[PDB]
Amino acid sequence: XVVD
Amino acid sequence: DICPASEDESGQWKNFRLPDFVNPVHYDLHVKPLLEEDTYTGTVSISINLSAPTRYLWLHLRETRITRLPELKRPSGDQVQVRRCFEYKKQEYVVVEAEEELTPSSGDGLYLLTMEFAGWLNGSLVGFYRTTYTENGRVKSIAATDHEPTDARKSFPCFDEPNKKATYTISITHPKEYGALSNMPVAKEESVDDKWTRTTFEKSVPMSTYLVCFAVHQFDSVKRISNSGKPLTIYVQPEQKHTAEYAANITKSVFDYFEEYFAMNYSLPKLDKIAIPDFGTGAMENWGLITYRETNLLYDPKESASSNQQRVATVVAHELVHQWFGNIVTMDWWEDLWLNEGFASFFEFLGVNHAETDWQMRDQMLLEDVLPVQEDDSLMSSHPIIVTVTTPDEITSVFDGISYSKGSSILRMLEDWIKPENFQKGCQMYLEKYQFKNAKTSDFWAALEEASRLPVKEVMDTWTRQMGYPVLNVNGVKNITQKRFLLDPRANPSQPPSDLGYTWNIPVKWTEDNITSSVLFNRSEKEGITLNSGNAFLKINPDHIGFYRVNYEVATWDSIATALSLNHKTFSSADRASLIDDAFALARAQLLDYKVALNLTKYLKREENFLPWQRVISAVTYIISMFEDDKELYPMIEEYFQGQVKPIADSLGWNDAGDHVTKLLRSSVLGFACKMGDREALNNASSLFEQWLNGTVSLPVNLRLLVYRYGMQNSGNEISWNYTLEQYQKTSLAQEKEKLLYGLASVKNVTLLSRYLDLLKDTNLIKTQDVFTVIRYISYNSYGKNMAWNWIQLNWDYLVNRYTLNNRNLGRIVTIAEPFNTELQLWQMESFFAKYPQAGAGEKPREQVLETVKNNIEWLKQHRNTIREWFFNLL
Ligand SMILES: *[C@@H]1O[C@H](CO)[C@@H](O[C@@H]2O[C@H](CO)[C@@H](O[C@@H]3O[C@H](CO)[C@@H](O)[C@H](O)[C@H]3NC(C)=O)[C@H](O)[C@H]2NC(C)=O)[C@H](O)[C@H]1NC(C)=O
Ligand SMILES: *[C@@H]1O[C@H](CO)[C@@H](O[C@@H]2O[C@H](CO)[C@@H](O[C@@H]3O[C@H](CO)[C@@H](O)[C@H](O)[C@H]3NC(C)=O)[C@H](O)[C@H]2NC(C)=O)[C@H](O)[C@H]1NC(C)=O
Ligand SMILES: *[C@@H]1O[C@H](CO)[C@@H](O[C@@H]2O[C@H](CO)[C@@H](O)[C@H](O)[C@H]2NC(C)=O)[C@H](O)[C@H]1NC(C)=O
Ligand SMILES: *[C@@H]1O[C@H](CO)[C@@H](O[C@@H]2O[C@H](CO)[C@@H](O)[C@H](O)[C@H]2NC(C)=O)[C@H](O)[C@H]1NC(C)=O
Ligand SMILES: *[C@@H]1O[C@H](CO)[C@@H](O[C@@H]2O[C@H](CO)[C@@H](O)[C@H](O)[C@H]2NC(C)=O)[C@H](O)[C@H]1NC(C)=O
Ligand SMILES: *[C@@H]1O[C@H](CO)[C@@H](O)[C@H](O)[C@H]1NC(C)=O
Ligand SMILES: *[C@@H]1O[C@H](CO)[C@@H](O)[C@H](O)[C@H]1NC(C)=O
Ligand SMILES: *[C@@H]1O[C@H](CO)[C@@H](O)[C@H](O)[C@H]1NC(C)=O
Ligand SMILES: *[C@@H]1O[C@H](CO)[C@@H](O)[C@H](O)[C@H]1NC(C)=O
Ligand SMILES: [Zn+2]
Repeated sequence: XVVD
Repeated sequence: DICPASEDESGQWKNFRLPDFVNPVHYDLHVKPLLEEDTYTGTVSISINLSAPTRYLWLHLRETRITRLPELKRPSGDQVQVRRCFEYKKQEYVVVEAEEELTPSSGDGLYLLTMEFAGWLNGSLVGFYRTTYTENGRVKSIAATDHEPTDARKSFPCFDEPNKKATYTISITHPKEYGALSNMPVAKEESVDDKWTRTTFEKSVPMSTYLVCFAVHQFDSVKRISNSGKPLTIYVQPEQKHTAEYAANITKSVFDYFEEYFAMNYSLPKLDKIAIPDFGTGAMENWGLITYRETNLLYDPKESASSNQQRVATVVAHELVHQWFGNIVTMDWWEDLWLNEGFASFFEFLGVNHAETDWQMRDQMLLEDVLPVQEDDSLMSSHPIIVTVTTPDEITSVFDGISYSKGSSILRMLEDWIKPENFQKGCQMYLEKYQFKNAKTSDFWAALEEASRLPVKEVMDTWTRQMGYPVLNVNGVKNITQKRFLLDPRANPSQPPSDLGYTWNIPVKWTEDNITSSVLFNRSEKEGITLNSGNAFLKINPDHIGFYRVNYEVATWDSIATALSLNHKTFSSADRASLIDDAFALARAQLLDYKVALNLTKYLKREENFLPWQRVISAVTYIISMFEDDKELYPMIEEYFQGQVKPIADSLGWNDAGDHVTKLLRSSVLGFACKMGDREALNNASSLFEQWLNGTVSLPVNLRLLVYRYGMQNSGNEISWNYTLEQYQKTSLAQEKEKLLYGLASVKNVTLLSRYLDLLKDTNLIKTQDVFTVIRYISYNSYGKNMAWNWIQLNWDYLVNRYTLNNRNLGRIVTIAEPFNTELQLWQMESFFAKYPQAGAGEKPREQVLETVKNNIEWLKQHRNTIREWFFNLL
């Protein structure tokens, strides 16, 4: 995962 | 219907975890999408290593249905007879029962299990799905997958645990106008009809299910070749082809840098990156086929900001780290998720620092991870780095600040303590040992212990198997003691129970007159230690390299304030930021009088560096928001901080001049000036905005966001709101789109914000990926703080139905309530939570926001007069  | 649901609990399938004795080796996977129908079908053949007599075989499946009664093969080759199949909802299992039961796979032979399945491509951003975009006025389609953590099971039936590694050969049957991508290169393409192509990909290395990825697209591409000779290509809409250039650059530079740094070959023959037009997370590290949200991948030097540039560089770097950390070596269980995300959050900075030399990335770790997570991990509702997770909702929740930022931060401490050289060599050995297998946290400590012979397990365990961190109390310049640091003074410092009792082994570093010393502070030194030159000052925790706060004696703190006033450059930029950050957190915690803290800000008219300003702004943002409605305190705080930024705001001016860090500083410094009500900065924003509305002028890239926000806030009306909405639709660049949404959220008009909230239900206007972003923006608006909060309440059933309780972003949306600071607001929150007590992935965020709001109420009671006095006496 970036989770934004 | 074909495997009906059954409530039959009497079997091993009632267990949340898959059994030990069933093991996949190879997946034969075929899917055929009906793109225009939003459906797909597929069959899967799995080779299974059975270890124990069992009359049932079971594996994960959600939403997607089995369409044909599945068929099982003995390792000999015979057809095993099947009595029944049935779905077990409660633990997301499809279960098949043999007439009989059979025995382990003793030789090299394996069972083969084959099942046909049908699912949907619509109404979701997980599993296998379709979305659209517009090219030359035509609506086009693209289908892709997204699995982490527990959504592989939606795409196809599988053994959906990260440690159930198996090998993949994927094939897809698709319309011939489309290409097909997966983890591996294409092996063979064969015509099915004159209309359909079957694309088959070559065998994969053993991997986790969450990493399996495929796509069907009509994208163009930008290409680069590694030092290894392997093609690195970024897939991108033809319209947006120019905006893939930067990411292409960074992928090459960072790929080449990492392969050398980890001393390990990238495991696959190619690597692809692609941004899905509607994508539920930021980015996903699928081996060889990394997926992105456009804001994290696509960058226009003529339109995008340096903030955007750095975000693109960092996410690409992050996702590349996973090719080694996460993909090659994966955690055994999600409890050890930090082994993936913490490591990615750490090395991302090393990656980008190679690619971009003057970005001062190593320092920026403080702004991005260390200091922000020190806020998080000072709450009672934090959790230890190694986290017990027992449901899919709990699993998906821990993709959070603790896994990423604290993970990053304790690795940063470790490297410094253990020395970079040995840290590097240790990582390599870990990577050699567990390659294509799984690791636990214990496995990583032991690896580094071989590289240092330092007591890594003993020391690092304390930072890892308990939540929280310590404050170091200074007595007499030189004596330190440790105590757990909690933001709430009333909280019980011993809860929740921890074997280690909230004492740590702290690697402590300090600076005696430009010279640097080191000591490990043992847990068992209950009465503290003494730091080994007749000294008058001791700089403890240089660059805030350790994951703790230092509380000096008040007199020391007083002398630091004076030292900053006289010559602030006495301290490094990081050291300044750190002392400031600590002081203000200590004050927040009622461990330091606020007068002492505020005294540290007096010097600021001469402050010129990025790091201190960022941490000052963070600290002031909190205090100012607590006093928003205080007609007495607010103007005085505004007036002061307006005066403190004014010189640097003026000095830098409204123009994109200077290096990276300078341009970031100007952004945040001009923004703060605007926030603090500086008439001249607001007039700059309004003037530029008015020019942008004339439709020609392209705004300076690092000022745009500020101009849209403060411009709309100060002179926005229906005409300019409508215009901005049209412009948002018209631009292809996601990075610009996002700025424009923030702009539209800034208007000081209830009717227009109400229209905007209504747009959230319209998927032709707001993409599904963007809904929570927009809600959060609106929540920042003086009117919308309450509008967004009310809207998510009224529309809670609708959001749950659209996203499901397993959606991370939905669980987190309650944090828009963070600025709440009254008993009334707290009661509203609690009443809403009690009405909708199924929180799913929102369970922790709810706990956290309640603790925050409770702290706010306390904070006001304790500090209003003190903070009043400091400002009244000063102004
Ligand atoms: C965008 O922001 C700028 C601030 O960064 C504004 O520029 C400032 O405008 C002020 C008014 O004209 C000037 O005030 C003068 O300051 C000087 C000090 O060097 C003194 O002589 C005077 O006290 C004062 N003028 C008078 C007549 O009393 C600022 O000097 C000036 N410049 C700077 C660099 O700060 C811009 O005006 C603003 N732009 C818009 C379009 O609003
Ligand atoms: C650390 O913070 C301390 C507490 O604020 C500072 O001490 C204070 O300095 C103030 C000046 O900034 C004094 O304010 C004055 O208060 C009296 C009434 O008590 C008024 O008559 C004056 O008008 C007012 N001054 C102004 C300019 O309006 C405080 O009296 C004083 N408080 C105490 C208890 O001494 C320290 O200076 C500060 N340490 C630093 C900067 O190193
Ligand atoms: C994708 O679209 C299909 C087709 O409309 C959805 O299935 C329908 O669901 C509604 C209730 O939600 C029923 O009234 C229909 O009878 C269903 N149609 C069929 C053919 O089964 C499906 O739910 C959508 N997928 C998602 C994830 O929302
Ligand atoms: C908020 O925006 C609305 C929408 O433009 C404004 O209402 C308009 O007011 C003008 C005259 O003031 C009318 O001619 C329009 O027909 C109105 N539109 C609607 C939809 O009612 C409103 O004035 C703005 N309010 C504030 C406080 O700024
Ligand atoms: C701003 O845009 C809104 C929405 O497009 C316009 O208001 C709508 O206009 C349509 C067609 O004229 C009506 O059917 C709707 O009832 C209107 N309101 C809403 C809430 O949709 C509005 O005319 C535009 N205003 C300006 C000044 O351009
Ligand atoms: C990519 O790098 C080349 C040189 O390697 C450079 O000329 C070009 O401007 C870069 N492209 C970007 C930053 O988009
Ligand atoms: C390891 O890297 C070198 C780089 O040139 C390459 O020649 C070699 O084939 C790689 N090893 C494997 C197993 O692919
Ligand atoms: C600090 O601790 C040591 C050891 O207990 C002691 O010698 C010293 O007096 C203490 N206090 C101060 C103020 O230095
Ligand atoms: C911590 O204390 C234990 C007590 O048994 C000791 O063996 C160990 O060496 C200590 N570690 C240090 C001081 O680094
Ligand atoms: Zn990641």
